Amino acid sequence: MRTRIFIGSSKEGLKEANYVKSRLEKANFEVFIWNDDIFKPNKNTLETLLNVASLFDFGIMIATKDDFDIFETVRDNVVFEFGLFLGRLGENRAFALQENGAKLPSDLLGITIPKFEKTDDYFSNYNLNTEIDNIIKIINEKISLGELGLLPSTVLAIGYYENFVSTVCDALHSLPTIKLNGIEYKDFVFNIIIPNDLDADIKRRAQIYFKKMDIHEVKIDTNGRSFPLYLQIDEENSGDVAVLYDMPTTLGGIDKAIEMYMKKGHIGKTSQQQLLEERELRNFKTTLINLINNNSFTKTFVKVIEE
Amino acid sequence: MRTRIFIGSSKEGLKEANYVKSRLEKANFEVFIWNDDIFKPNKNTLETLLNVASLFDFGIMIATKDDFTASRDDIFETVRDNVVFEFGLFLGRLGENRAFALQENGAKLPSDLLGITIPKFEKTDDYFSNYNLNTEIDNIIKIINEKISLGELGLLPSTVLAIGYYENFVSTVCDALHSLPTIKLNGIEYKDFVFNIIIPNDLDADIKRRAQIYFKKMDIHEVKIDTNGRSFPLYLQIDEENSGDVAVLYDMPTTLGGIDKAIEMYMKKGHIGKTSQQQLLEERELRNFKTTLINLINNNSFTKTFVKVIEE
Amino acid sequence: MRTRIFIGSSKEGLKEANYVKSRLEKANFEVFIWNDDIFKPNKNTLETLLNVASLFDFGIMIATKDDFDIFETVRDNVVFEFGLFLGRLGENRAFALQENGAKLPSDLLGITIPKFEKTDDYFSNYNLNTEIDNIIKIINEKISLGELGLLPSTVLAIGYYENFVSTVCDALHSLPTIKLNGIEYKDFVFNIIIPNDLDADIKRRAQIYFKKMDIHEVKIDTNGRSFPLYLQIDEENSGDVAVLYDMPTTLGGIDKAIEMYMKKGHIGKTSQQQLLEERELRNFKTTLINLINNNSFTKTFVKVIEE
Amino acid sequence: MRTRIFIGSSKEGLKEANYVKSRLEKANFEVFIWNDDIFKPNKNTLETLLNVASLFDFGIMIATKDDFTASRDDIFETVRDNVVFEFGLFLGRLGENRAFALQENGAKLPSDLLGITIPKFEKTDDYFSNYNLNTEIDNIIKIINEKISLGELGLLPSTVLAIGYYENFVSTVCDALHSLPTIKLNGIEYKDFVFNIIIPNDLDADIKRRAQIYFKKMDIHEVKIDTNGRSFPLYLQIDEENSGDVAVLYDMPTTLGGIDKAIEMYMKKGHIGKTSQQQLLEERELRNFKTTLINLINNNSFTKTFVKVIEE
Amino acid sequence: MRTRIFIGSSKEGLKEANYVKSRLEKANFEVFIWNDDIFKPNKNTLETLLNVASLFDFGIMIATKDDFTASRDIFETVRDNVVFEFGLFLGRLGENRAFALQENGAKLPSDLLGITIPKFEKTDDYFSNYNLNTEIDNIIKIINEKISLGELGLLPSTVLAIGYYENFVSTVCDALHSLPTIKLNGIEYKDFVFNIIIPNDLDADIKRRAQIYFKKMDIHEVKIDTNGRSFPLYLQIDEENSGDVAVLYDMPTTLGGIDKAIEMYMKKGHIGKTSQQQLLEERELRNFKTTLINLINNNSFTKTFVKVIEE
Ligand SMILES: Nc1nc2c(ncn2[C@@H]2O[C@@H]3COP(=O)(O)O[C@H]4[C@@H](O)[C@H](n5cnc6c(=O)[nH]c(N)nc65)O[C@@H]4COP(=O)(O)O[C@H]3[C@H]2O)c(=O)[nH]1
Ligand SMILES: Nc1nc2c(ncn2[C@@H]2O[C@@H]3COP(=O)(O)O[C@H]4[C@@H](O)[C@H](n5cnc6c(=O)[nH]c(N)nc65)O[C@@H]4COP(=O)(O)O[C@H]3[C@H]2O)c(=O)[nH]1
Ligand SMILES: [Ca+2]
Ligand SMILES: [Ca+2]
Ligand SMILES: [Ca+2]
Repeated sequence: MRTRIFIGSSKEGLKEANYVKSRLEKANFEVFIWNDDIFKPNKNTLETLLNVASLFDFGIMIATKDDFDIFETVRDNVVFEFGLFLGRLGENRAFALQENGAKLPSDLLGITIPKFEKTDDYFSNYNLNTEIDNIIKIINEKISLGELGLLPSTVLAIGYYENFVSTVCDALHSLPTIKLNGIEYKDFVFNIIIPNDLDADIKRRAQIYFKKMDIHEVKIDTNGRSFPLYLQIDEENSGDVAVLYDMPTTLGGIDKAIEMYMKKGHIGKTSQQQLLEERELRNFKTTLINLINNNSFTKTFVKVIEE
Repeated sequence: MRTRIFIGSSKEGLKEANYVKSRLEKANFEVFIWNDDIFKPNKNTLETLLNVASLFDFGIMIATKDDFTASRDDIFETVRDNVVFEFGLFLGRLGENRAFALQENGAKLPSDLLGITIPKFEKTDDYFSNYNLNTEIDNIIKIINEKISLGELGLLPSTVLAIGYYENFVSTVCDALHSLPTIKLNGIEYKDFVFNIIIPNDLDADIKRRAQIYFKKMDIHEVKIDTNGRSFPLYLQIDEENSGDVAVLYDMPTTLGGIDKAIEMYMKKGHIGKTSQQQLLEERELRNFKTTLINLINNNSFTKTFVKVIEE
Repeated sequence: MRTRIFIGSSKEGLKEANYVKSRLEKANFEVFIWNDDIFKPNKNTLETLLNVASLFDFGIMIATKDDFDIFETVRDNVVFEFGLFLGRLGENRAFALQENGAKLPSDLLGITIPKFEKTDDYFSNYNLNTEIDNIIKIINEKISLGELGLLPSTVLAIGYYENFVSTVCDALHSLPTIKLNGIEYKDFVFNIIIPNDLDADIKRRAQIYFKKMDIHEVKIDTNGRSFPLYLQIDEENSGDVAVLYDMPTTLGGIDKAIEMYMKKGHIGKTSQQQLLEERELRNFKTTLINLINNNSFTKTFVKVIEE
Repeated sequence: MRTRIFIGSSKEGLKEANYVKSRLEKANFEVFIWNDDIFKPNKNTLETLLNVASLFDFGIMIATKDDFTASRDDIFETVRDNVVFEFGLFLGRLGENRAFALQENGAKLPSDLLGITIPKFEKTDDYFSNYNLNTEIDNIIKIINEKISLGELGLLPSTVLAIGYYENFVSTVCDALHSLPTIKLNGIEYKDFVFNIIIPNDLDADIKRRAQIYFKKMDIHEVKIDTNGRSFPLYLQIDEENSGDVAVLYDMPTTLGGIDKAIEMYMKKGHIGKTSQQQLLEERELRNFKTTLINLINNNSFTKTFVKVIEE
Repeated sequence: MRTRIFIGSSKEGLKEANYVKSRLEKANFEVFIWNDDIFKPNKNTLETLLNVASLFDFGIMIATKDDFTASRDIFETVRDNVVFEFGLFLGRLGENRAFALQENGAKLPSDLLGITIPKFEKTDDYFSNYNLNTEIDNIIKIINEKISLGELGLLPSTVLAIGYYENFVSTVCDALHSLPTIKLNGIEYKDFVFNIIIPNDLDADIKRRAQIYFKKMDIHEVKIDTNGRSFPLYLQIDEENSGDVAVLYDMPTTLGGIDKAIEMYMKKGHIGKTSQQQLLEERELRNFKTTLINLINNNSFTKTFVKVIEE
């Protein structure tokens, strides 16, 4: 799916925030402003950058000279929200764009804060346009290399990859001929089923998906592990290439953790919980795809398939 | 081990931070201050928050009425802006569940900032008689001990790894062994079982290879357990010479390999050696995994007295 | 149905109670005052605040200076009735609105009691209107999230859901083709019939409802239980989608629970027993709907239909 | 087990509360006072009522002529309104059926507060000879024992769960088996049957999974029974090994899974561990479920000597 | 040994270079200036920066406001010579091993390809300038933090050390740690130590040198079976000086490959060794030893069990 970007700004900076959102939207991006219709339960602008700021891939903060409530000074509120945004989104996923006359620094912890002139027609300013273009270019290169972070879904994907997918690929590639359930195959494909959402238990969902698709079970012996690899094979749609299937079970762990940490004494899901679940699924899928594409033995033999 | 607490302050808050650190050490804690010898690579007092402030269990912010003025700090044009930005960065790095704040009277900070109470105390030379600061530190200690005793959880990679490992392997193994009228593993009958989970000392070696050589050195033999909670049998390791009356089972978690390689991929630049931040992150991940696993084990009647977490 | 809200007040707070009731009615709420025409058998304001106050979704208390009979002091009466209110409605279903200057603590066990100026034309006080708006917003938010309590109907709904409805949906979704009684279906819908009232035995009522509507019986084999799931299918109005029916049986248990609990030395039903019956039915329906809507395998496949 | 009684009082009524508690243990009761070491998370004596006072079978208050004055309490501006509000909260948590009250001479509380008798007793240093207080405690004990002996029930979730489970499964099973001239289950003839209901010790494990592993551990075989009281046959479990002359049937109620899940969703915040209030609530739910099931079994001729409730 | 640092400057700016060399020398560093007695065969400074500049761990370049005019030696303008030697220095030493120090008024940038070029004021007594002193201190701190983490580059000795480590030393340590008891040549040991013999120089064939070292020290061969390789690990054991802790020995053979490569690259029709060849050999040996030690110290199974010992 498209990359999610959060834009934080004060009440006076909605014009700049909307212009930046539109410009990013024309660049095939998903953009949410701090007062988006998603963040209605949030009371003020401070707690939306505390609760649902890290739930986005990147973030942009806009500073306004005029903005210089909770605190006793607008300057204090601006610097506090800047610090909170930078801490929540780190130094690799955070970007800043202060207007001309704003007296914030320009090299805060490795994050540049370019200055743009305050005008009325924003389809005229070369400086603001080129700064937004630089931000877009930086975001586009990070997504293509595969910048990683200690997110739980990223670690889950890395562990799942190295301990199951690479082992399966090595075991299948180390066979002079592929003999699965007594049937010979001249090639194989490894399909990883990623659930559309974390609204159901992963184990039962995987079991019922296998039952509905009528997928049998295979056992693969590997020298890279002390116990065999257990998989699922089609046996009906697989004529010449072995069609193997698997739904990751670590997703059960992330679902249980999200349920424990989010769910208070209520049954319904808050907006923050839903955003966190979608973010975890997106990072898991993206990290798994990036890990797959960077190995010669798993590149064209493993495909990530939606449920 | 002990609970690690990070204390952030300004250049003039060293007295307050040192007193708080000493009083916390009196309460069986492991306190680190922003100016400690661990954080030497951090050039200023702001990168020590962006880097290692989130690597501690809890954090305390001390604010004094000396940085709430208009002066120069070589980073922000005003020291007040610098201290407010530092407070915001601290809160963002540690969140609303692991951040505590102490301010002296006269500071312009709020008192109900995003669910974080910031009590005021009267500054004095002798802090052993300061009732206000002493009682606020007492409340901080009480809250920290309460959140450690329940099991307050947070989406850290190690916490999620421990939860997944527990739910998918440990509970399933305990249910499989408890659903047997007699425990017959490798053709030997046992009247009881104990499931030892071996946590590595560190993450400086590959977890799979380290577990394999640990099993070889201790001479532990593999077993297979059939379960109704999974589509394929659970594979474990049994001792078979020291397990005469009670079946002794061993397992080194493999998700620790995933977290180890993730940390290697993230923190390690083009250098062989490990930075202090990487070591702190690995220690925090390992400790959090062990603590979360212990908390999950102790909150289930089927695993409370049958699974023991043992250091390598 | 509309949310039921109870207003507790003394004899001199009647104008405030009527104003709040009118505002909540304009805010799409059902409001009953302590001296409503339904609370006629109740003698004083204390026994009606003990017996039928917990039978409403939420509650509002109003304090007045003039009240500062059963006790020897009116102030003692007011604080005692406030305590009884809090004990009946807990900390999540209780709200309070004291008039200006009232000396009640403002953080009584986590419940705020805002102060409003005592005027004559109640369509003028900004403070009272914004406090009522805040109360309405809080109530509306705690209904969209599914806030849950320890009511027997809620527990019955949770158990019924997780033990029957989720199992049935998982069993039906785990089928490569839907084959019920030898008829192939391309989809299915599960209809749960909730009785209009608890004035009849649930088992016999379900049987007669089925035999009027002419619904057959089916058996479904599931891996989530030790014995097969038994349902009811239409087979006449179901052409391509399997239309299933079921009346919950625990409703009989709760029905006879109220039957034995309400000291039935007579034949007719008192007002408290009746209002409790609709409260339990409403809570059961709401909890079941919230549980259904939060599972991907039951969301669009289960429908709660009135009898 | 024993009957739990909660005693609520002020900070100066500790002597009377201790005396009454001691007499109730002399009368075979399990009494907890608001200042006990179990109610530590409750910071004051007001949160002790709103949280755990409704988790006890019965409750008793002692009121003294020390807090019916005008003083400071840091919560209410006067101690008189504080004690009256505390009385009201206690009554609201416990109602008119499970609450008892005691006042000494000089207390301004009424004596017929909504059907709750509040007798007056004389304060003295040597309380073992106070005829009024001793006879009021005796009357309270008599009333409590009368309530326990009779099937006194309230709208608790566990009580409704037990009523539904009984009247929908146990009575139907007993009627189906008693309507058979001979008991033939799985092709084996028996001259009599016994139905054992397995109540788990605690709610720390999934009830369905725990029942399944218990059945596997005891090698228990499933049976199907046809009945005219329900549209589809009843499914039960039989031993087939120890049932030589009388058929033994085992069944762990599944609605206990419902109450366990409801308690987990309600009481558990973002923490792995269990609070004291949650543990007390789970114990109370299990006790009321077992008590209601036993009372319903004993209040029917077709189930009194044929169904037995046994712990796990 | 002490870290090697090269300072390049012009003839008219040798006083700043000498002061920087002395200041680094007081900081436990080995410093050579382009006009040192080692680089006599080199004709000019340009040839020195092309041949031996990369043979040092780090490099420092000094620019002054006296060779920036439109004067007249290899190029036409002394401006061109300065910018050319700066480019050659930065290319030879890369961006992780190059440092610059221009004087006040110099025209060079301050963020040239990631290499900061601080400006200092030119005086007569350099034990007075706070700016130059703090710039040299910053350079020293950067070099110190680089040497302690283990910054690595694609040098042949670094790659040789990495391959040798991960293919022999780690495998040997895992094989020995995966033994319930250590049984080498029929003798039981309760502990082991792995000694890696690094030759003092590359002036002799590594294979024959290792063989004669083993013969002189009377070290016997052992065979170790491992699950991390398809064929066993062959080592050497003392068997006389090892009573309770087994003492194992090995001289790396990849040093033979690096010695052969250096001999093939540098010898061009003579028997004696050029100073550049000697510097390259010392650099390769030092980087091999340092990389091996760094790799050893960052593994729990090899930290206290493997020691790097001089011949
Ligand atoms: N179909 C299939 N999928 C596989 C297999 N092995 C791994 N996976 C997938 O890879 C994920 C990560 O496995 P891990 O690193 O070994 O980390 C595992 C491991 O440490 C431990 N564990 C799980 N199963 C076993 C086992 O059978 N034996 C042992 N000794 N440990 C196990 O629990 C961790 C989390 O397990 P999961 O939730 O299951 O998540 C697993 C699972 O989704 C396999 O043989 N077949
Ligand atoms: N049409 C239909 N509805 C179903 C079926 N299974 C469950 N339900 C519905 O789900 C409700 C909750 O079931 P529970 O949690 O298992 O809790 C149940 C269970 O523990 C026990 N029970 C009931 N029937 C059986 C049975 O056939 N076998 C066994 N072993 N236990 C049963 O009595 C508890 C309360 O039973 P209920 O009042 O009936 O309420 C039941 C019933 O209305 C089914 O196969 N068909
Ligand atoms: Ca979920
Ligand atoms: Ca590592
Ligand atoms: Ca040579």
